[PDB]
Amino acid sequence: LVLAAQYESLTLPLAVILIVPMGILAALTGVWLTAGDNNIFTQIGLMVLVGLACKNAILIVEFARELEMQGATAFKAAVEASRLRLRPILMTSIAFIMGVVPLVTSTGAGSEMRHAMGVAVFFGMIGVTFFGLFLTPAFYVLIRSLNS
Amino acid sequence: NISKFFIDRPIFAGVLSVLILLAGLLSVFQLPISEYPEVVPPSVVVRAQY
Amino acid sequence: AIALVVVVVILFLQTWRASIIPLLAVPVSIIGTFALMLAFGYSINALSLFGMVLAIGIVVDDAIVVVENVERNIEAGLNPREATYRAMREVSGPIIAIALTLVAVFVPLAFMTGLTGQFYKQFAMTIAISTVISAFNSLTLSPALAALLLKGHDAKPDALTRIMNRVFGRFFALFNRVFSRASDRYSQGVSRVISHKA
Repeated sequence: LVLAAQYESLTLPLAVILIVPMGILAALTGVWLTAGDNNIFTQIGLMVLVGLACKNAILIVEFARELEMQGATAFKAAVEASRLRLRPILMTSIAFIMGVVPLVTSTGAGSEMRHAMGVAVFFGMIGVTFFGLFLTPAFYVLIRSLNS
Repeated sequence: NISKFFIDRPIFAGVLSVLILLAGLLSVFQLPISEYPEVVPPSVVVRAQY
Repeated sequence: AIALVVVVVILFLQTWRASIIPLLAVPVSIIGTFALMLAFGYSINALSLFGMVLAIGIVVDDAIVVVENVERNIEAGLNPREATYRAMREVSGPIIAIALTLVAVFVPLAFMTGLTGQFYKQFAMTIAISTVISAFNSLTLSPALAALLLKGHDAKPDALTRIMNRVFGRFFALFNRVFSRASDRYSQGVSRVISHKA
């Protein structure tokens, strides 16, 4: 509802909402690869993944719509929107990836409590950024071509 | 004008109305029911036997 | 009551579009009331339901006023967008004024002492919340729906309009003639009444 009200359309938020499961996939694969369990602290770490995926998708879609309104076709608008946003996503992905390594390698009091969330976030972040970079322009163009 | 904002964006009004409807539907099921409101003053009863 | 208002709107306005606006305004303005009661710590009883039944009339009145003004503006000869602009240009102020005066009427009579005030408080608070929510809904939903669904006087009729014309073709004309004659007589009567005032 909030996204549809913001975007003045009833189909655009579908592209943003159809991206969040991939971060959950990445986190669950990361936690399954090692000896782990889906405890409460693991469930805690998926909220940030979903929020960051939404943050990534929303602004790219906004820029694509802004360029579309100017008089360029969906192909060029999507290509330019994908091109113009590479640097901030690269910055935040690198910062958050390198900022959670001490959580994984923790010893002492409460080591496991930090370890579970650290492994979950660390193994979900790569999937989140990969799919956010390589999936949303196609979703946007497909949705745009559906209406015509 | 307040109405001119909503005239050109019917979807905003639709979202607001749907939010109000959802809030009402969620809240209606958590409300006490009685035939009459509390009008009888409270009282305390002490019982003894001899 | 919903069926009755839809029927009377169809009969008086002779357009199937205008019946949509009240149908989507009556329920919401009721349901949104319920939540606010949980904000004030109230419970439903006979008085609250009676208040709802009575405020349904005020909600219908407000919707009727807005729709009728927009339809009159359309019958003047303007397109839907400009007709809606002009109609809402002279209704928001009185809407806020009537909401405020209904609040000023209803709020203080919830402060009686004794049993009478205990019975009055729930009814007054429920009706005040209902009318406030109805005014808010009328300020937002109604003009947008009127501008979106309603069409011009020179547009090609659709299938539903064709059916309603072929079923009710002479009743509408007879009603229009009777209404015009009655309006002329009432105008003459009010002109006569105004002359003598002592």
